[PDB]
Amino acid sequence: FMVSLPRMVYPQPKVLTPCRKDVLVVTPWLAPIVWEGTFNIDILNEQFRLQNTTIGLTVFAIKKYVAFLKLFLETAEKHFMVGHRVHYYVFTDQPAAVPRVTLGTGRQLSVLEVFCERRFLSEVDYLVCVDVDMEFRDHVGVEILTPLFGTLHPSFYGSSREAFTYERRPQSQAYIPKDEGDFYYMGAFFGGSVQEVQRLTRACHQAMMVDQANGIEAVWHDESHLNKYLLRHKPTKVLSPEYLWDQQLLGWPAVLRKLRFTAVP
Ligand SMILES: OC[C@H]1O[C@@H](O[C@H]2[C@H](O)[C@@H](O)[C@@H](O)O[C@@H]2CO)[C@H](O)[C@@H](O)[C@H]1O
Ligand SMILES: [Cl-]
Ligand SMILES: [Hg+2]
Ligand SMILES: [Hg+2]
Ligand SMILES: [Hg+2]
Ligand SMILES: [Hg+2]
Ligand SMILES: [Hg+2]
Repeated sequence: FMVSLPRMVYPQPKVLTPCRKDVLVVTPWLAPIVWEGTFNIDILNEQFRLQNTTIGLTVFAIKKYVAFLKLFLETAEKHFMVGHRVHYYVFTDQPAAVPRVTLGTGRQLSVLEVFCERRFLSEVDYLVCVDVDMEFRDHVGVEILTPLFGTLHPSFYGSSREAFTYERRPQSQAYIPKDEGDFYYMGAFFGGSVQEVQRLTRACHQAMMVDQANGIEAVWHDESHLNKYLLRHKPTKVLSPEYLWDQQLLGWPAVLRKLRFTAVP
């Protein structure tokens, strides 16, 4: 049951005026591709707040990677789902090394040493899975929430499918031939409902175990399998490279109005 939105004043959408004329904003299976300018964050914030949405953000910080936690968490506090309920899950081998970061109200952090994944189902509505050696530089909000989403890898968004670095050996479960494929998604940023995210990770785990039993390891490991999964189970939203960038390596192209989540130099 979705409650009614309140009266809101905002620019009327124009039917005969395309959103963005420089990029594809919807996939062939009718999934929005999220770019700046395609969404009114005020309307979306209302919709999700009225649902008392809770977002779980998971990160794995092992060994030297624990050093990236402070900047990651501090910037997430400034740009990630601000205004909504957020639960951070930090999986690490050094629980005592997790920095004490000051959190805004309605936000919490759980340190799990490497639990019952069934806990996710009762604690959050959506799960966002990212790499820790990153920092938020701009808004990353509810516009990304949907049953299942993948993010366009910043190095291949303009590449043809034959150039995608998919696993090309038919002996692997992550195999994708040259005439197949929509996009090349990066394994560093994906998510969706708890149910869909667990289905994806469960599928990846089983496929990788099958490859190991067969004596093969996909070219890009988990990412190869992520791409195979998203090819056969189309994501309900696709995030543009605005959500996963590396300015040192790729600069700042005009097509990117905002650089929201970037690699740390
Ligand atoms: O091809 C998948 C891997 O891409 C790596 O990024 C590379 C990119 O592939 C290459 O074409 C060039 O742009 O340099 C990039 C940075 O080394 C990722 O680092 C790796 O995780 C895979 O996604
Ligand atoms: Cl992840
Ligand atoms: Hg628009
Ligand atoms: Hg369990
Ligand atoms: Hg996750
Ligand atoms: Hg996996
Ligand atoms: Hg995966």
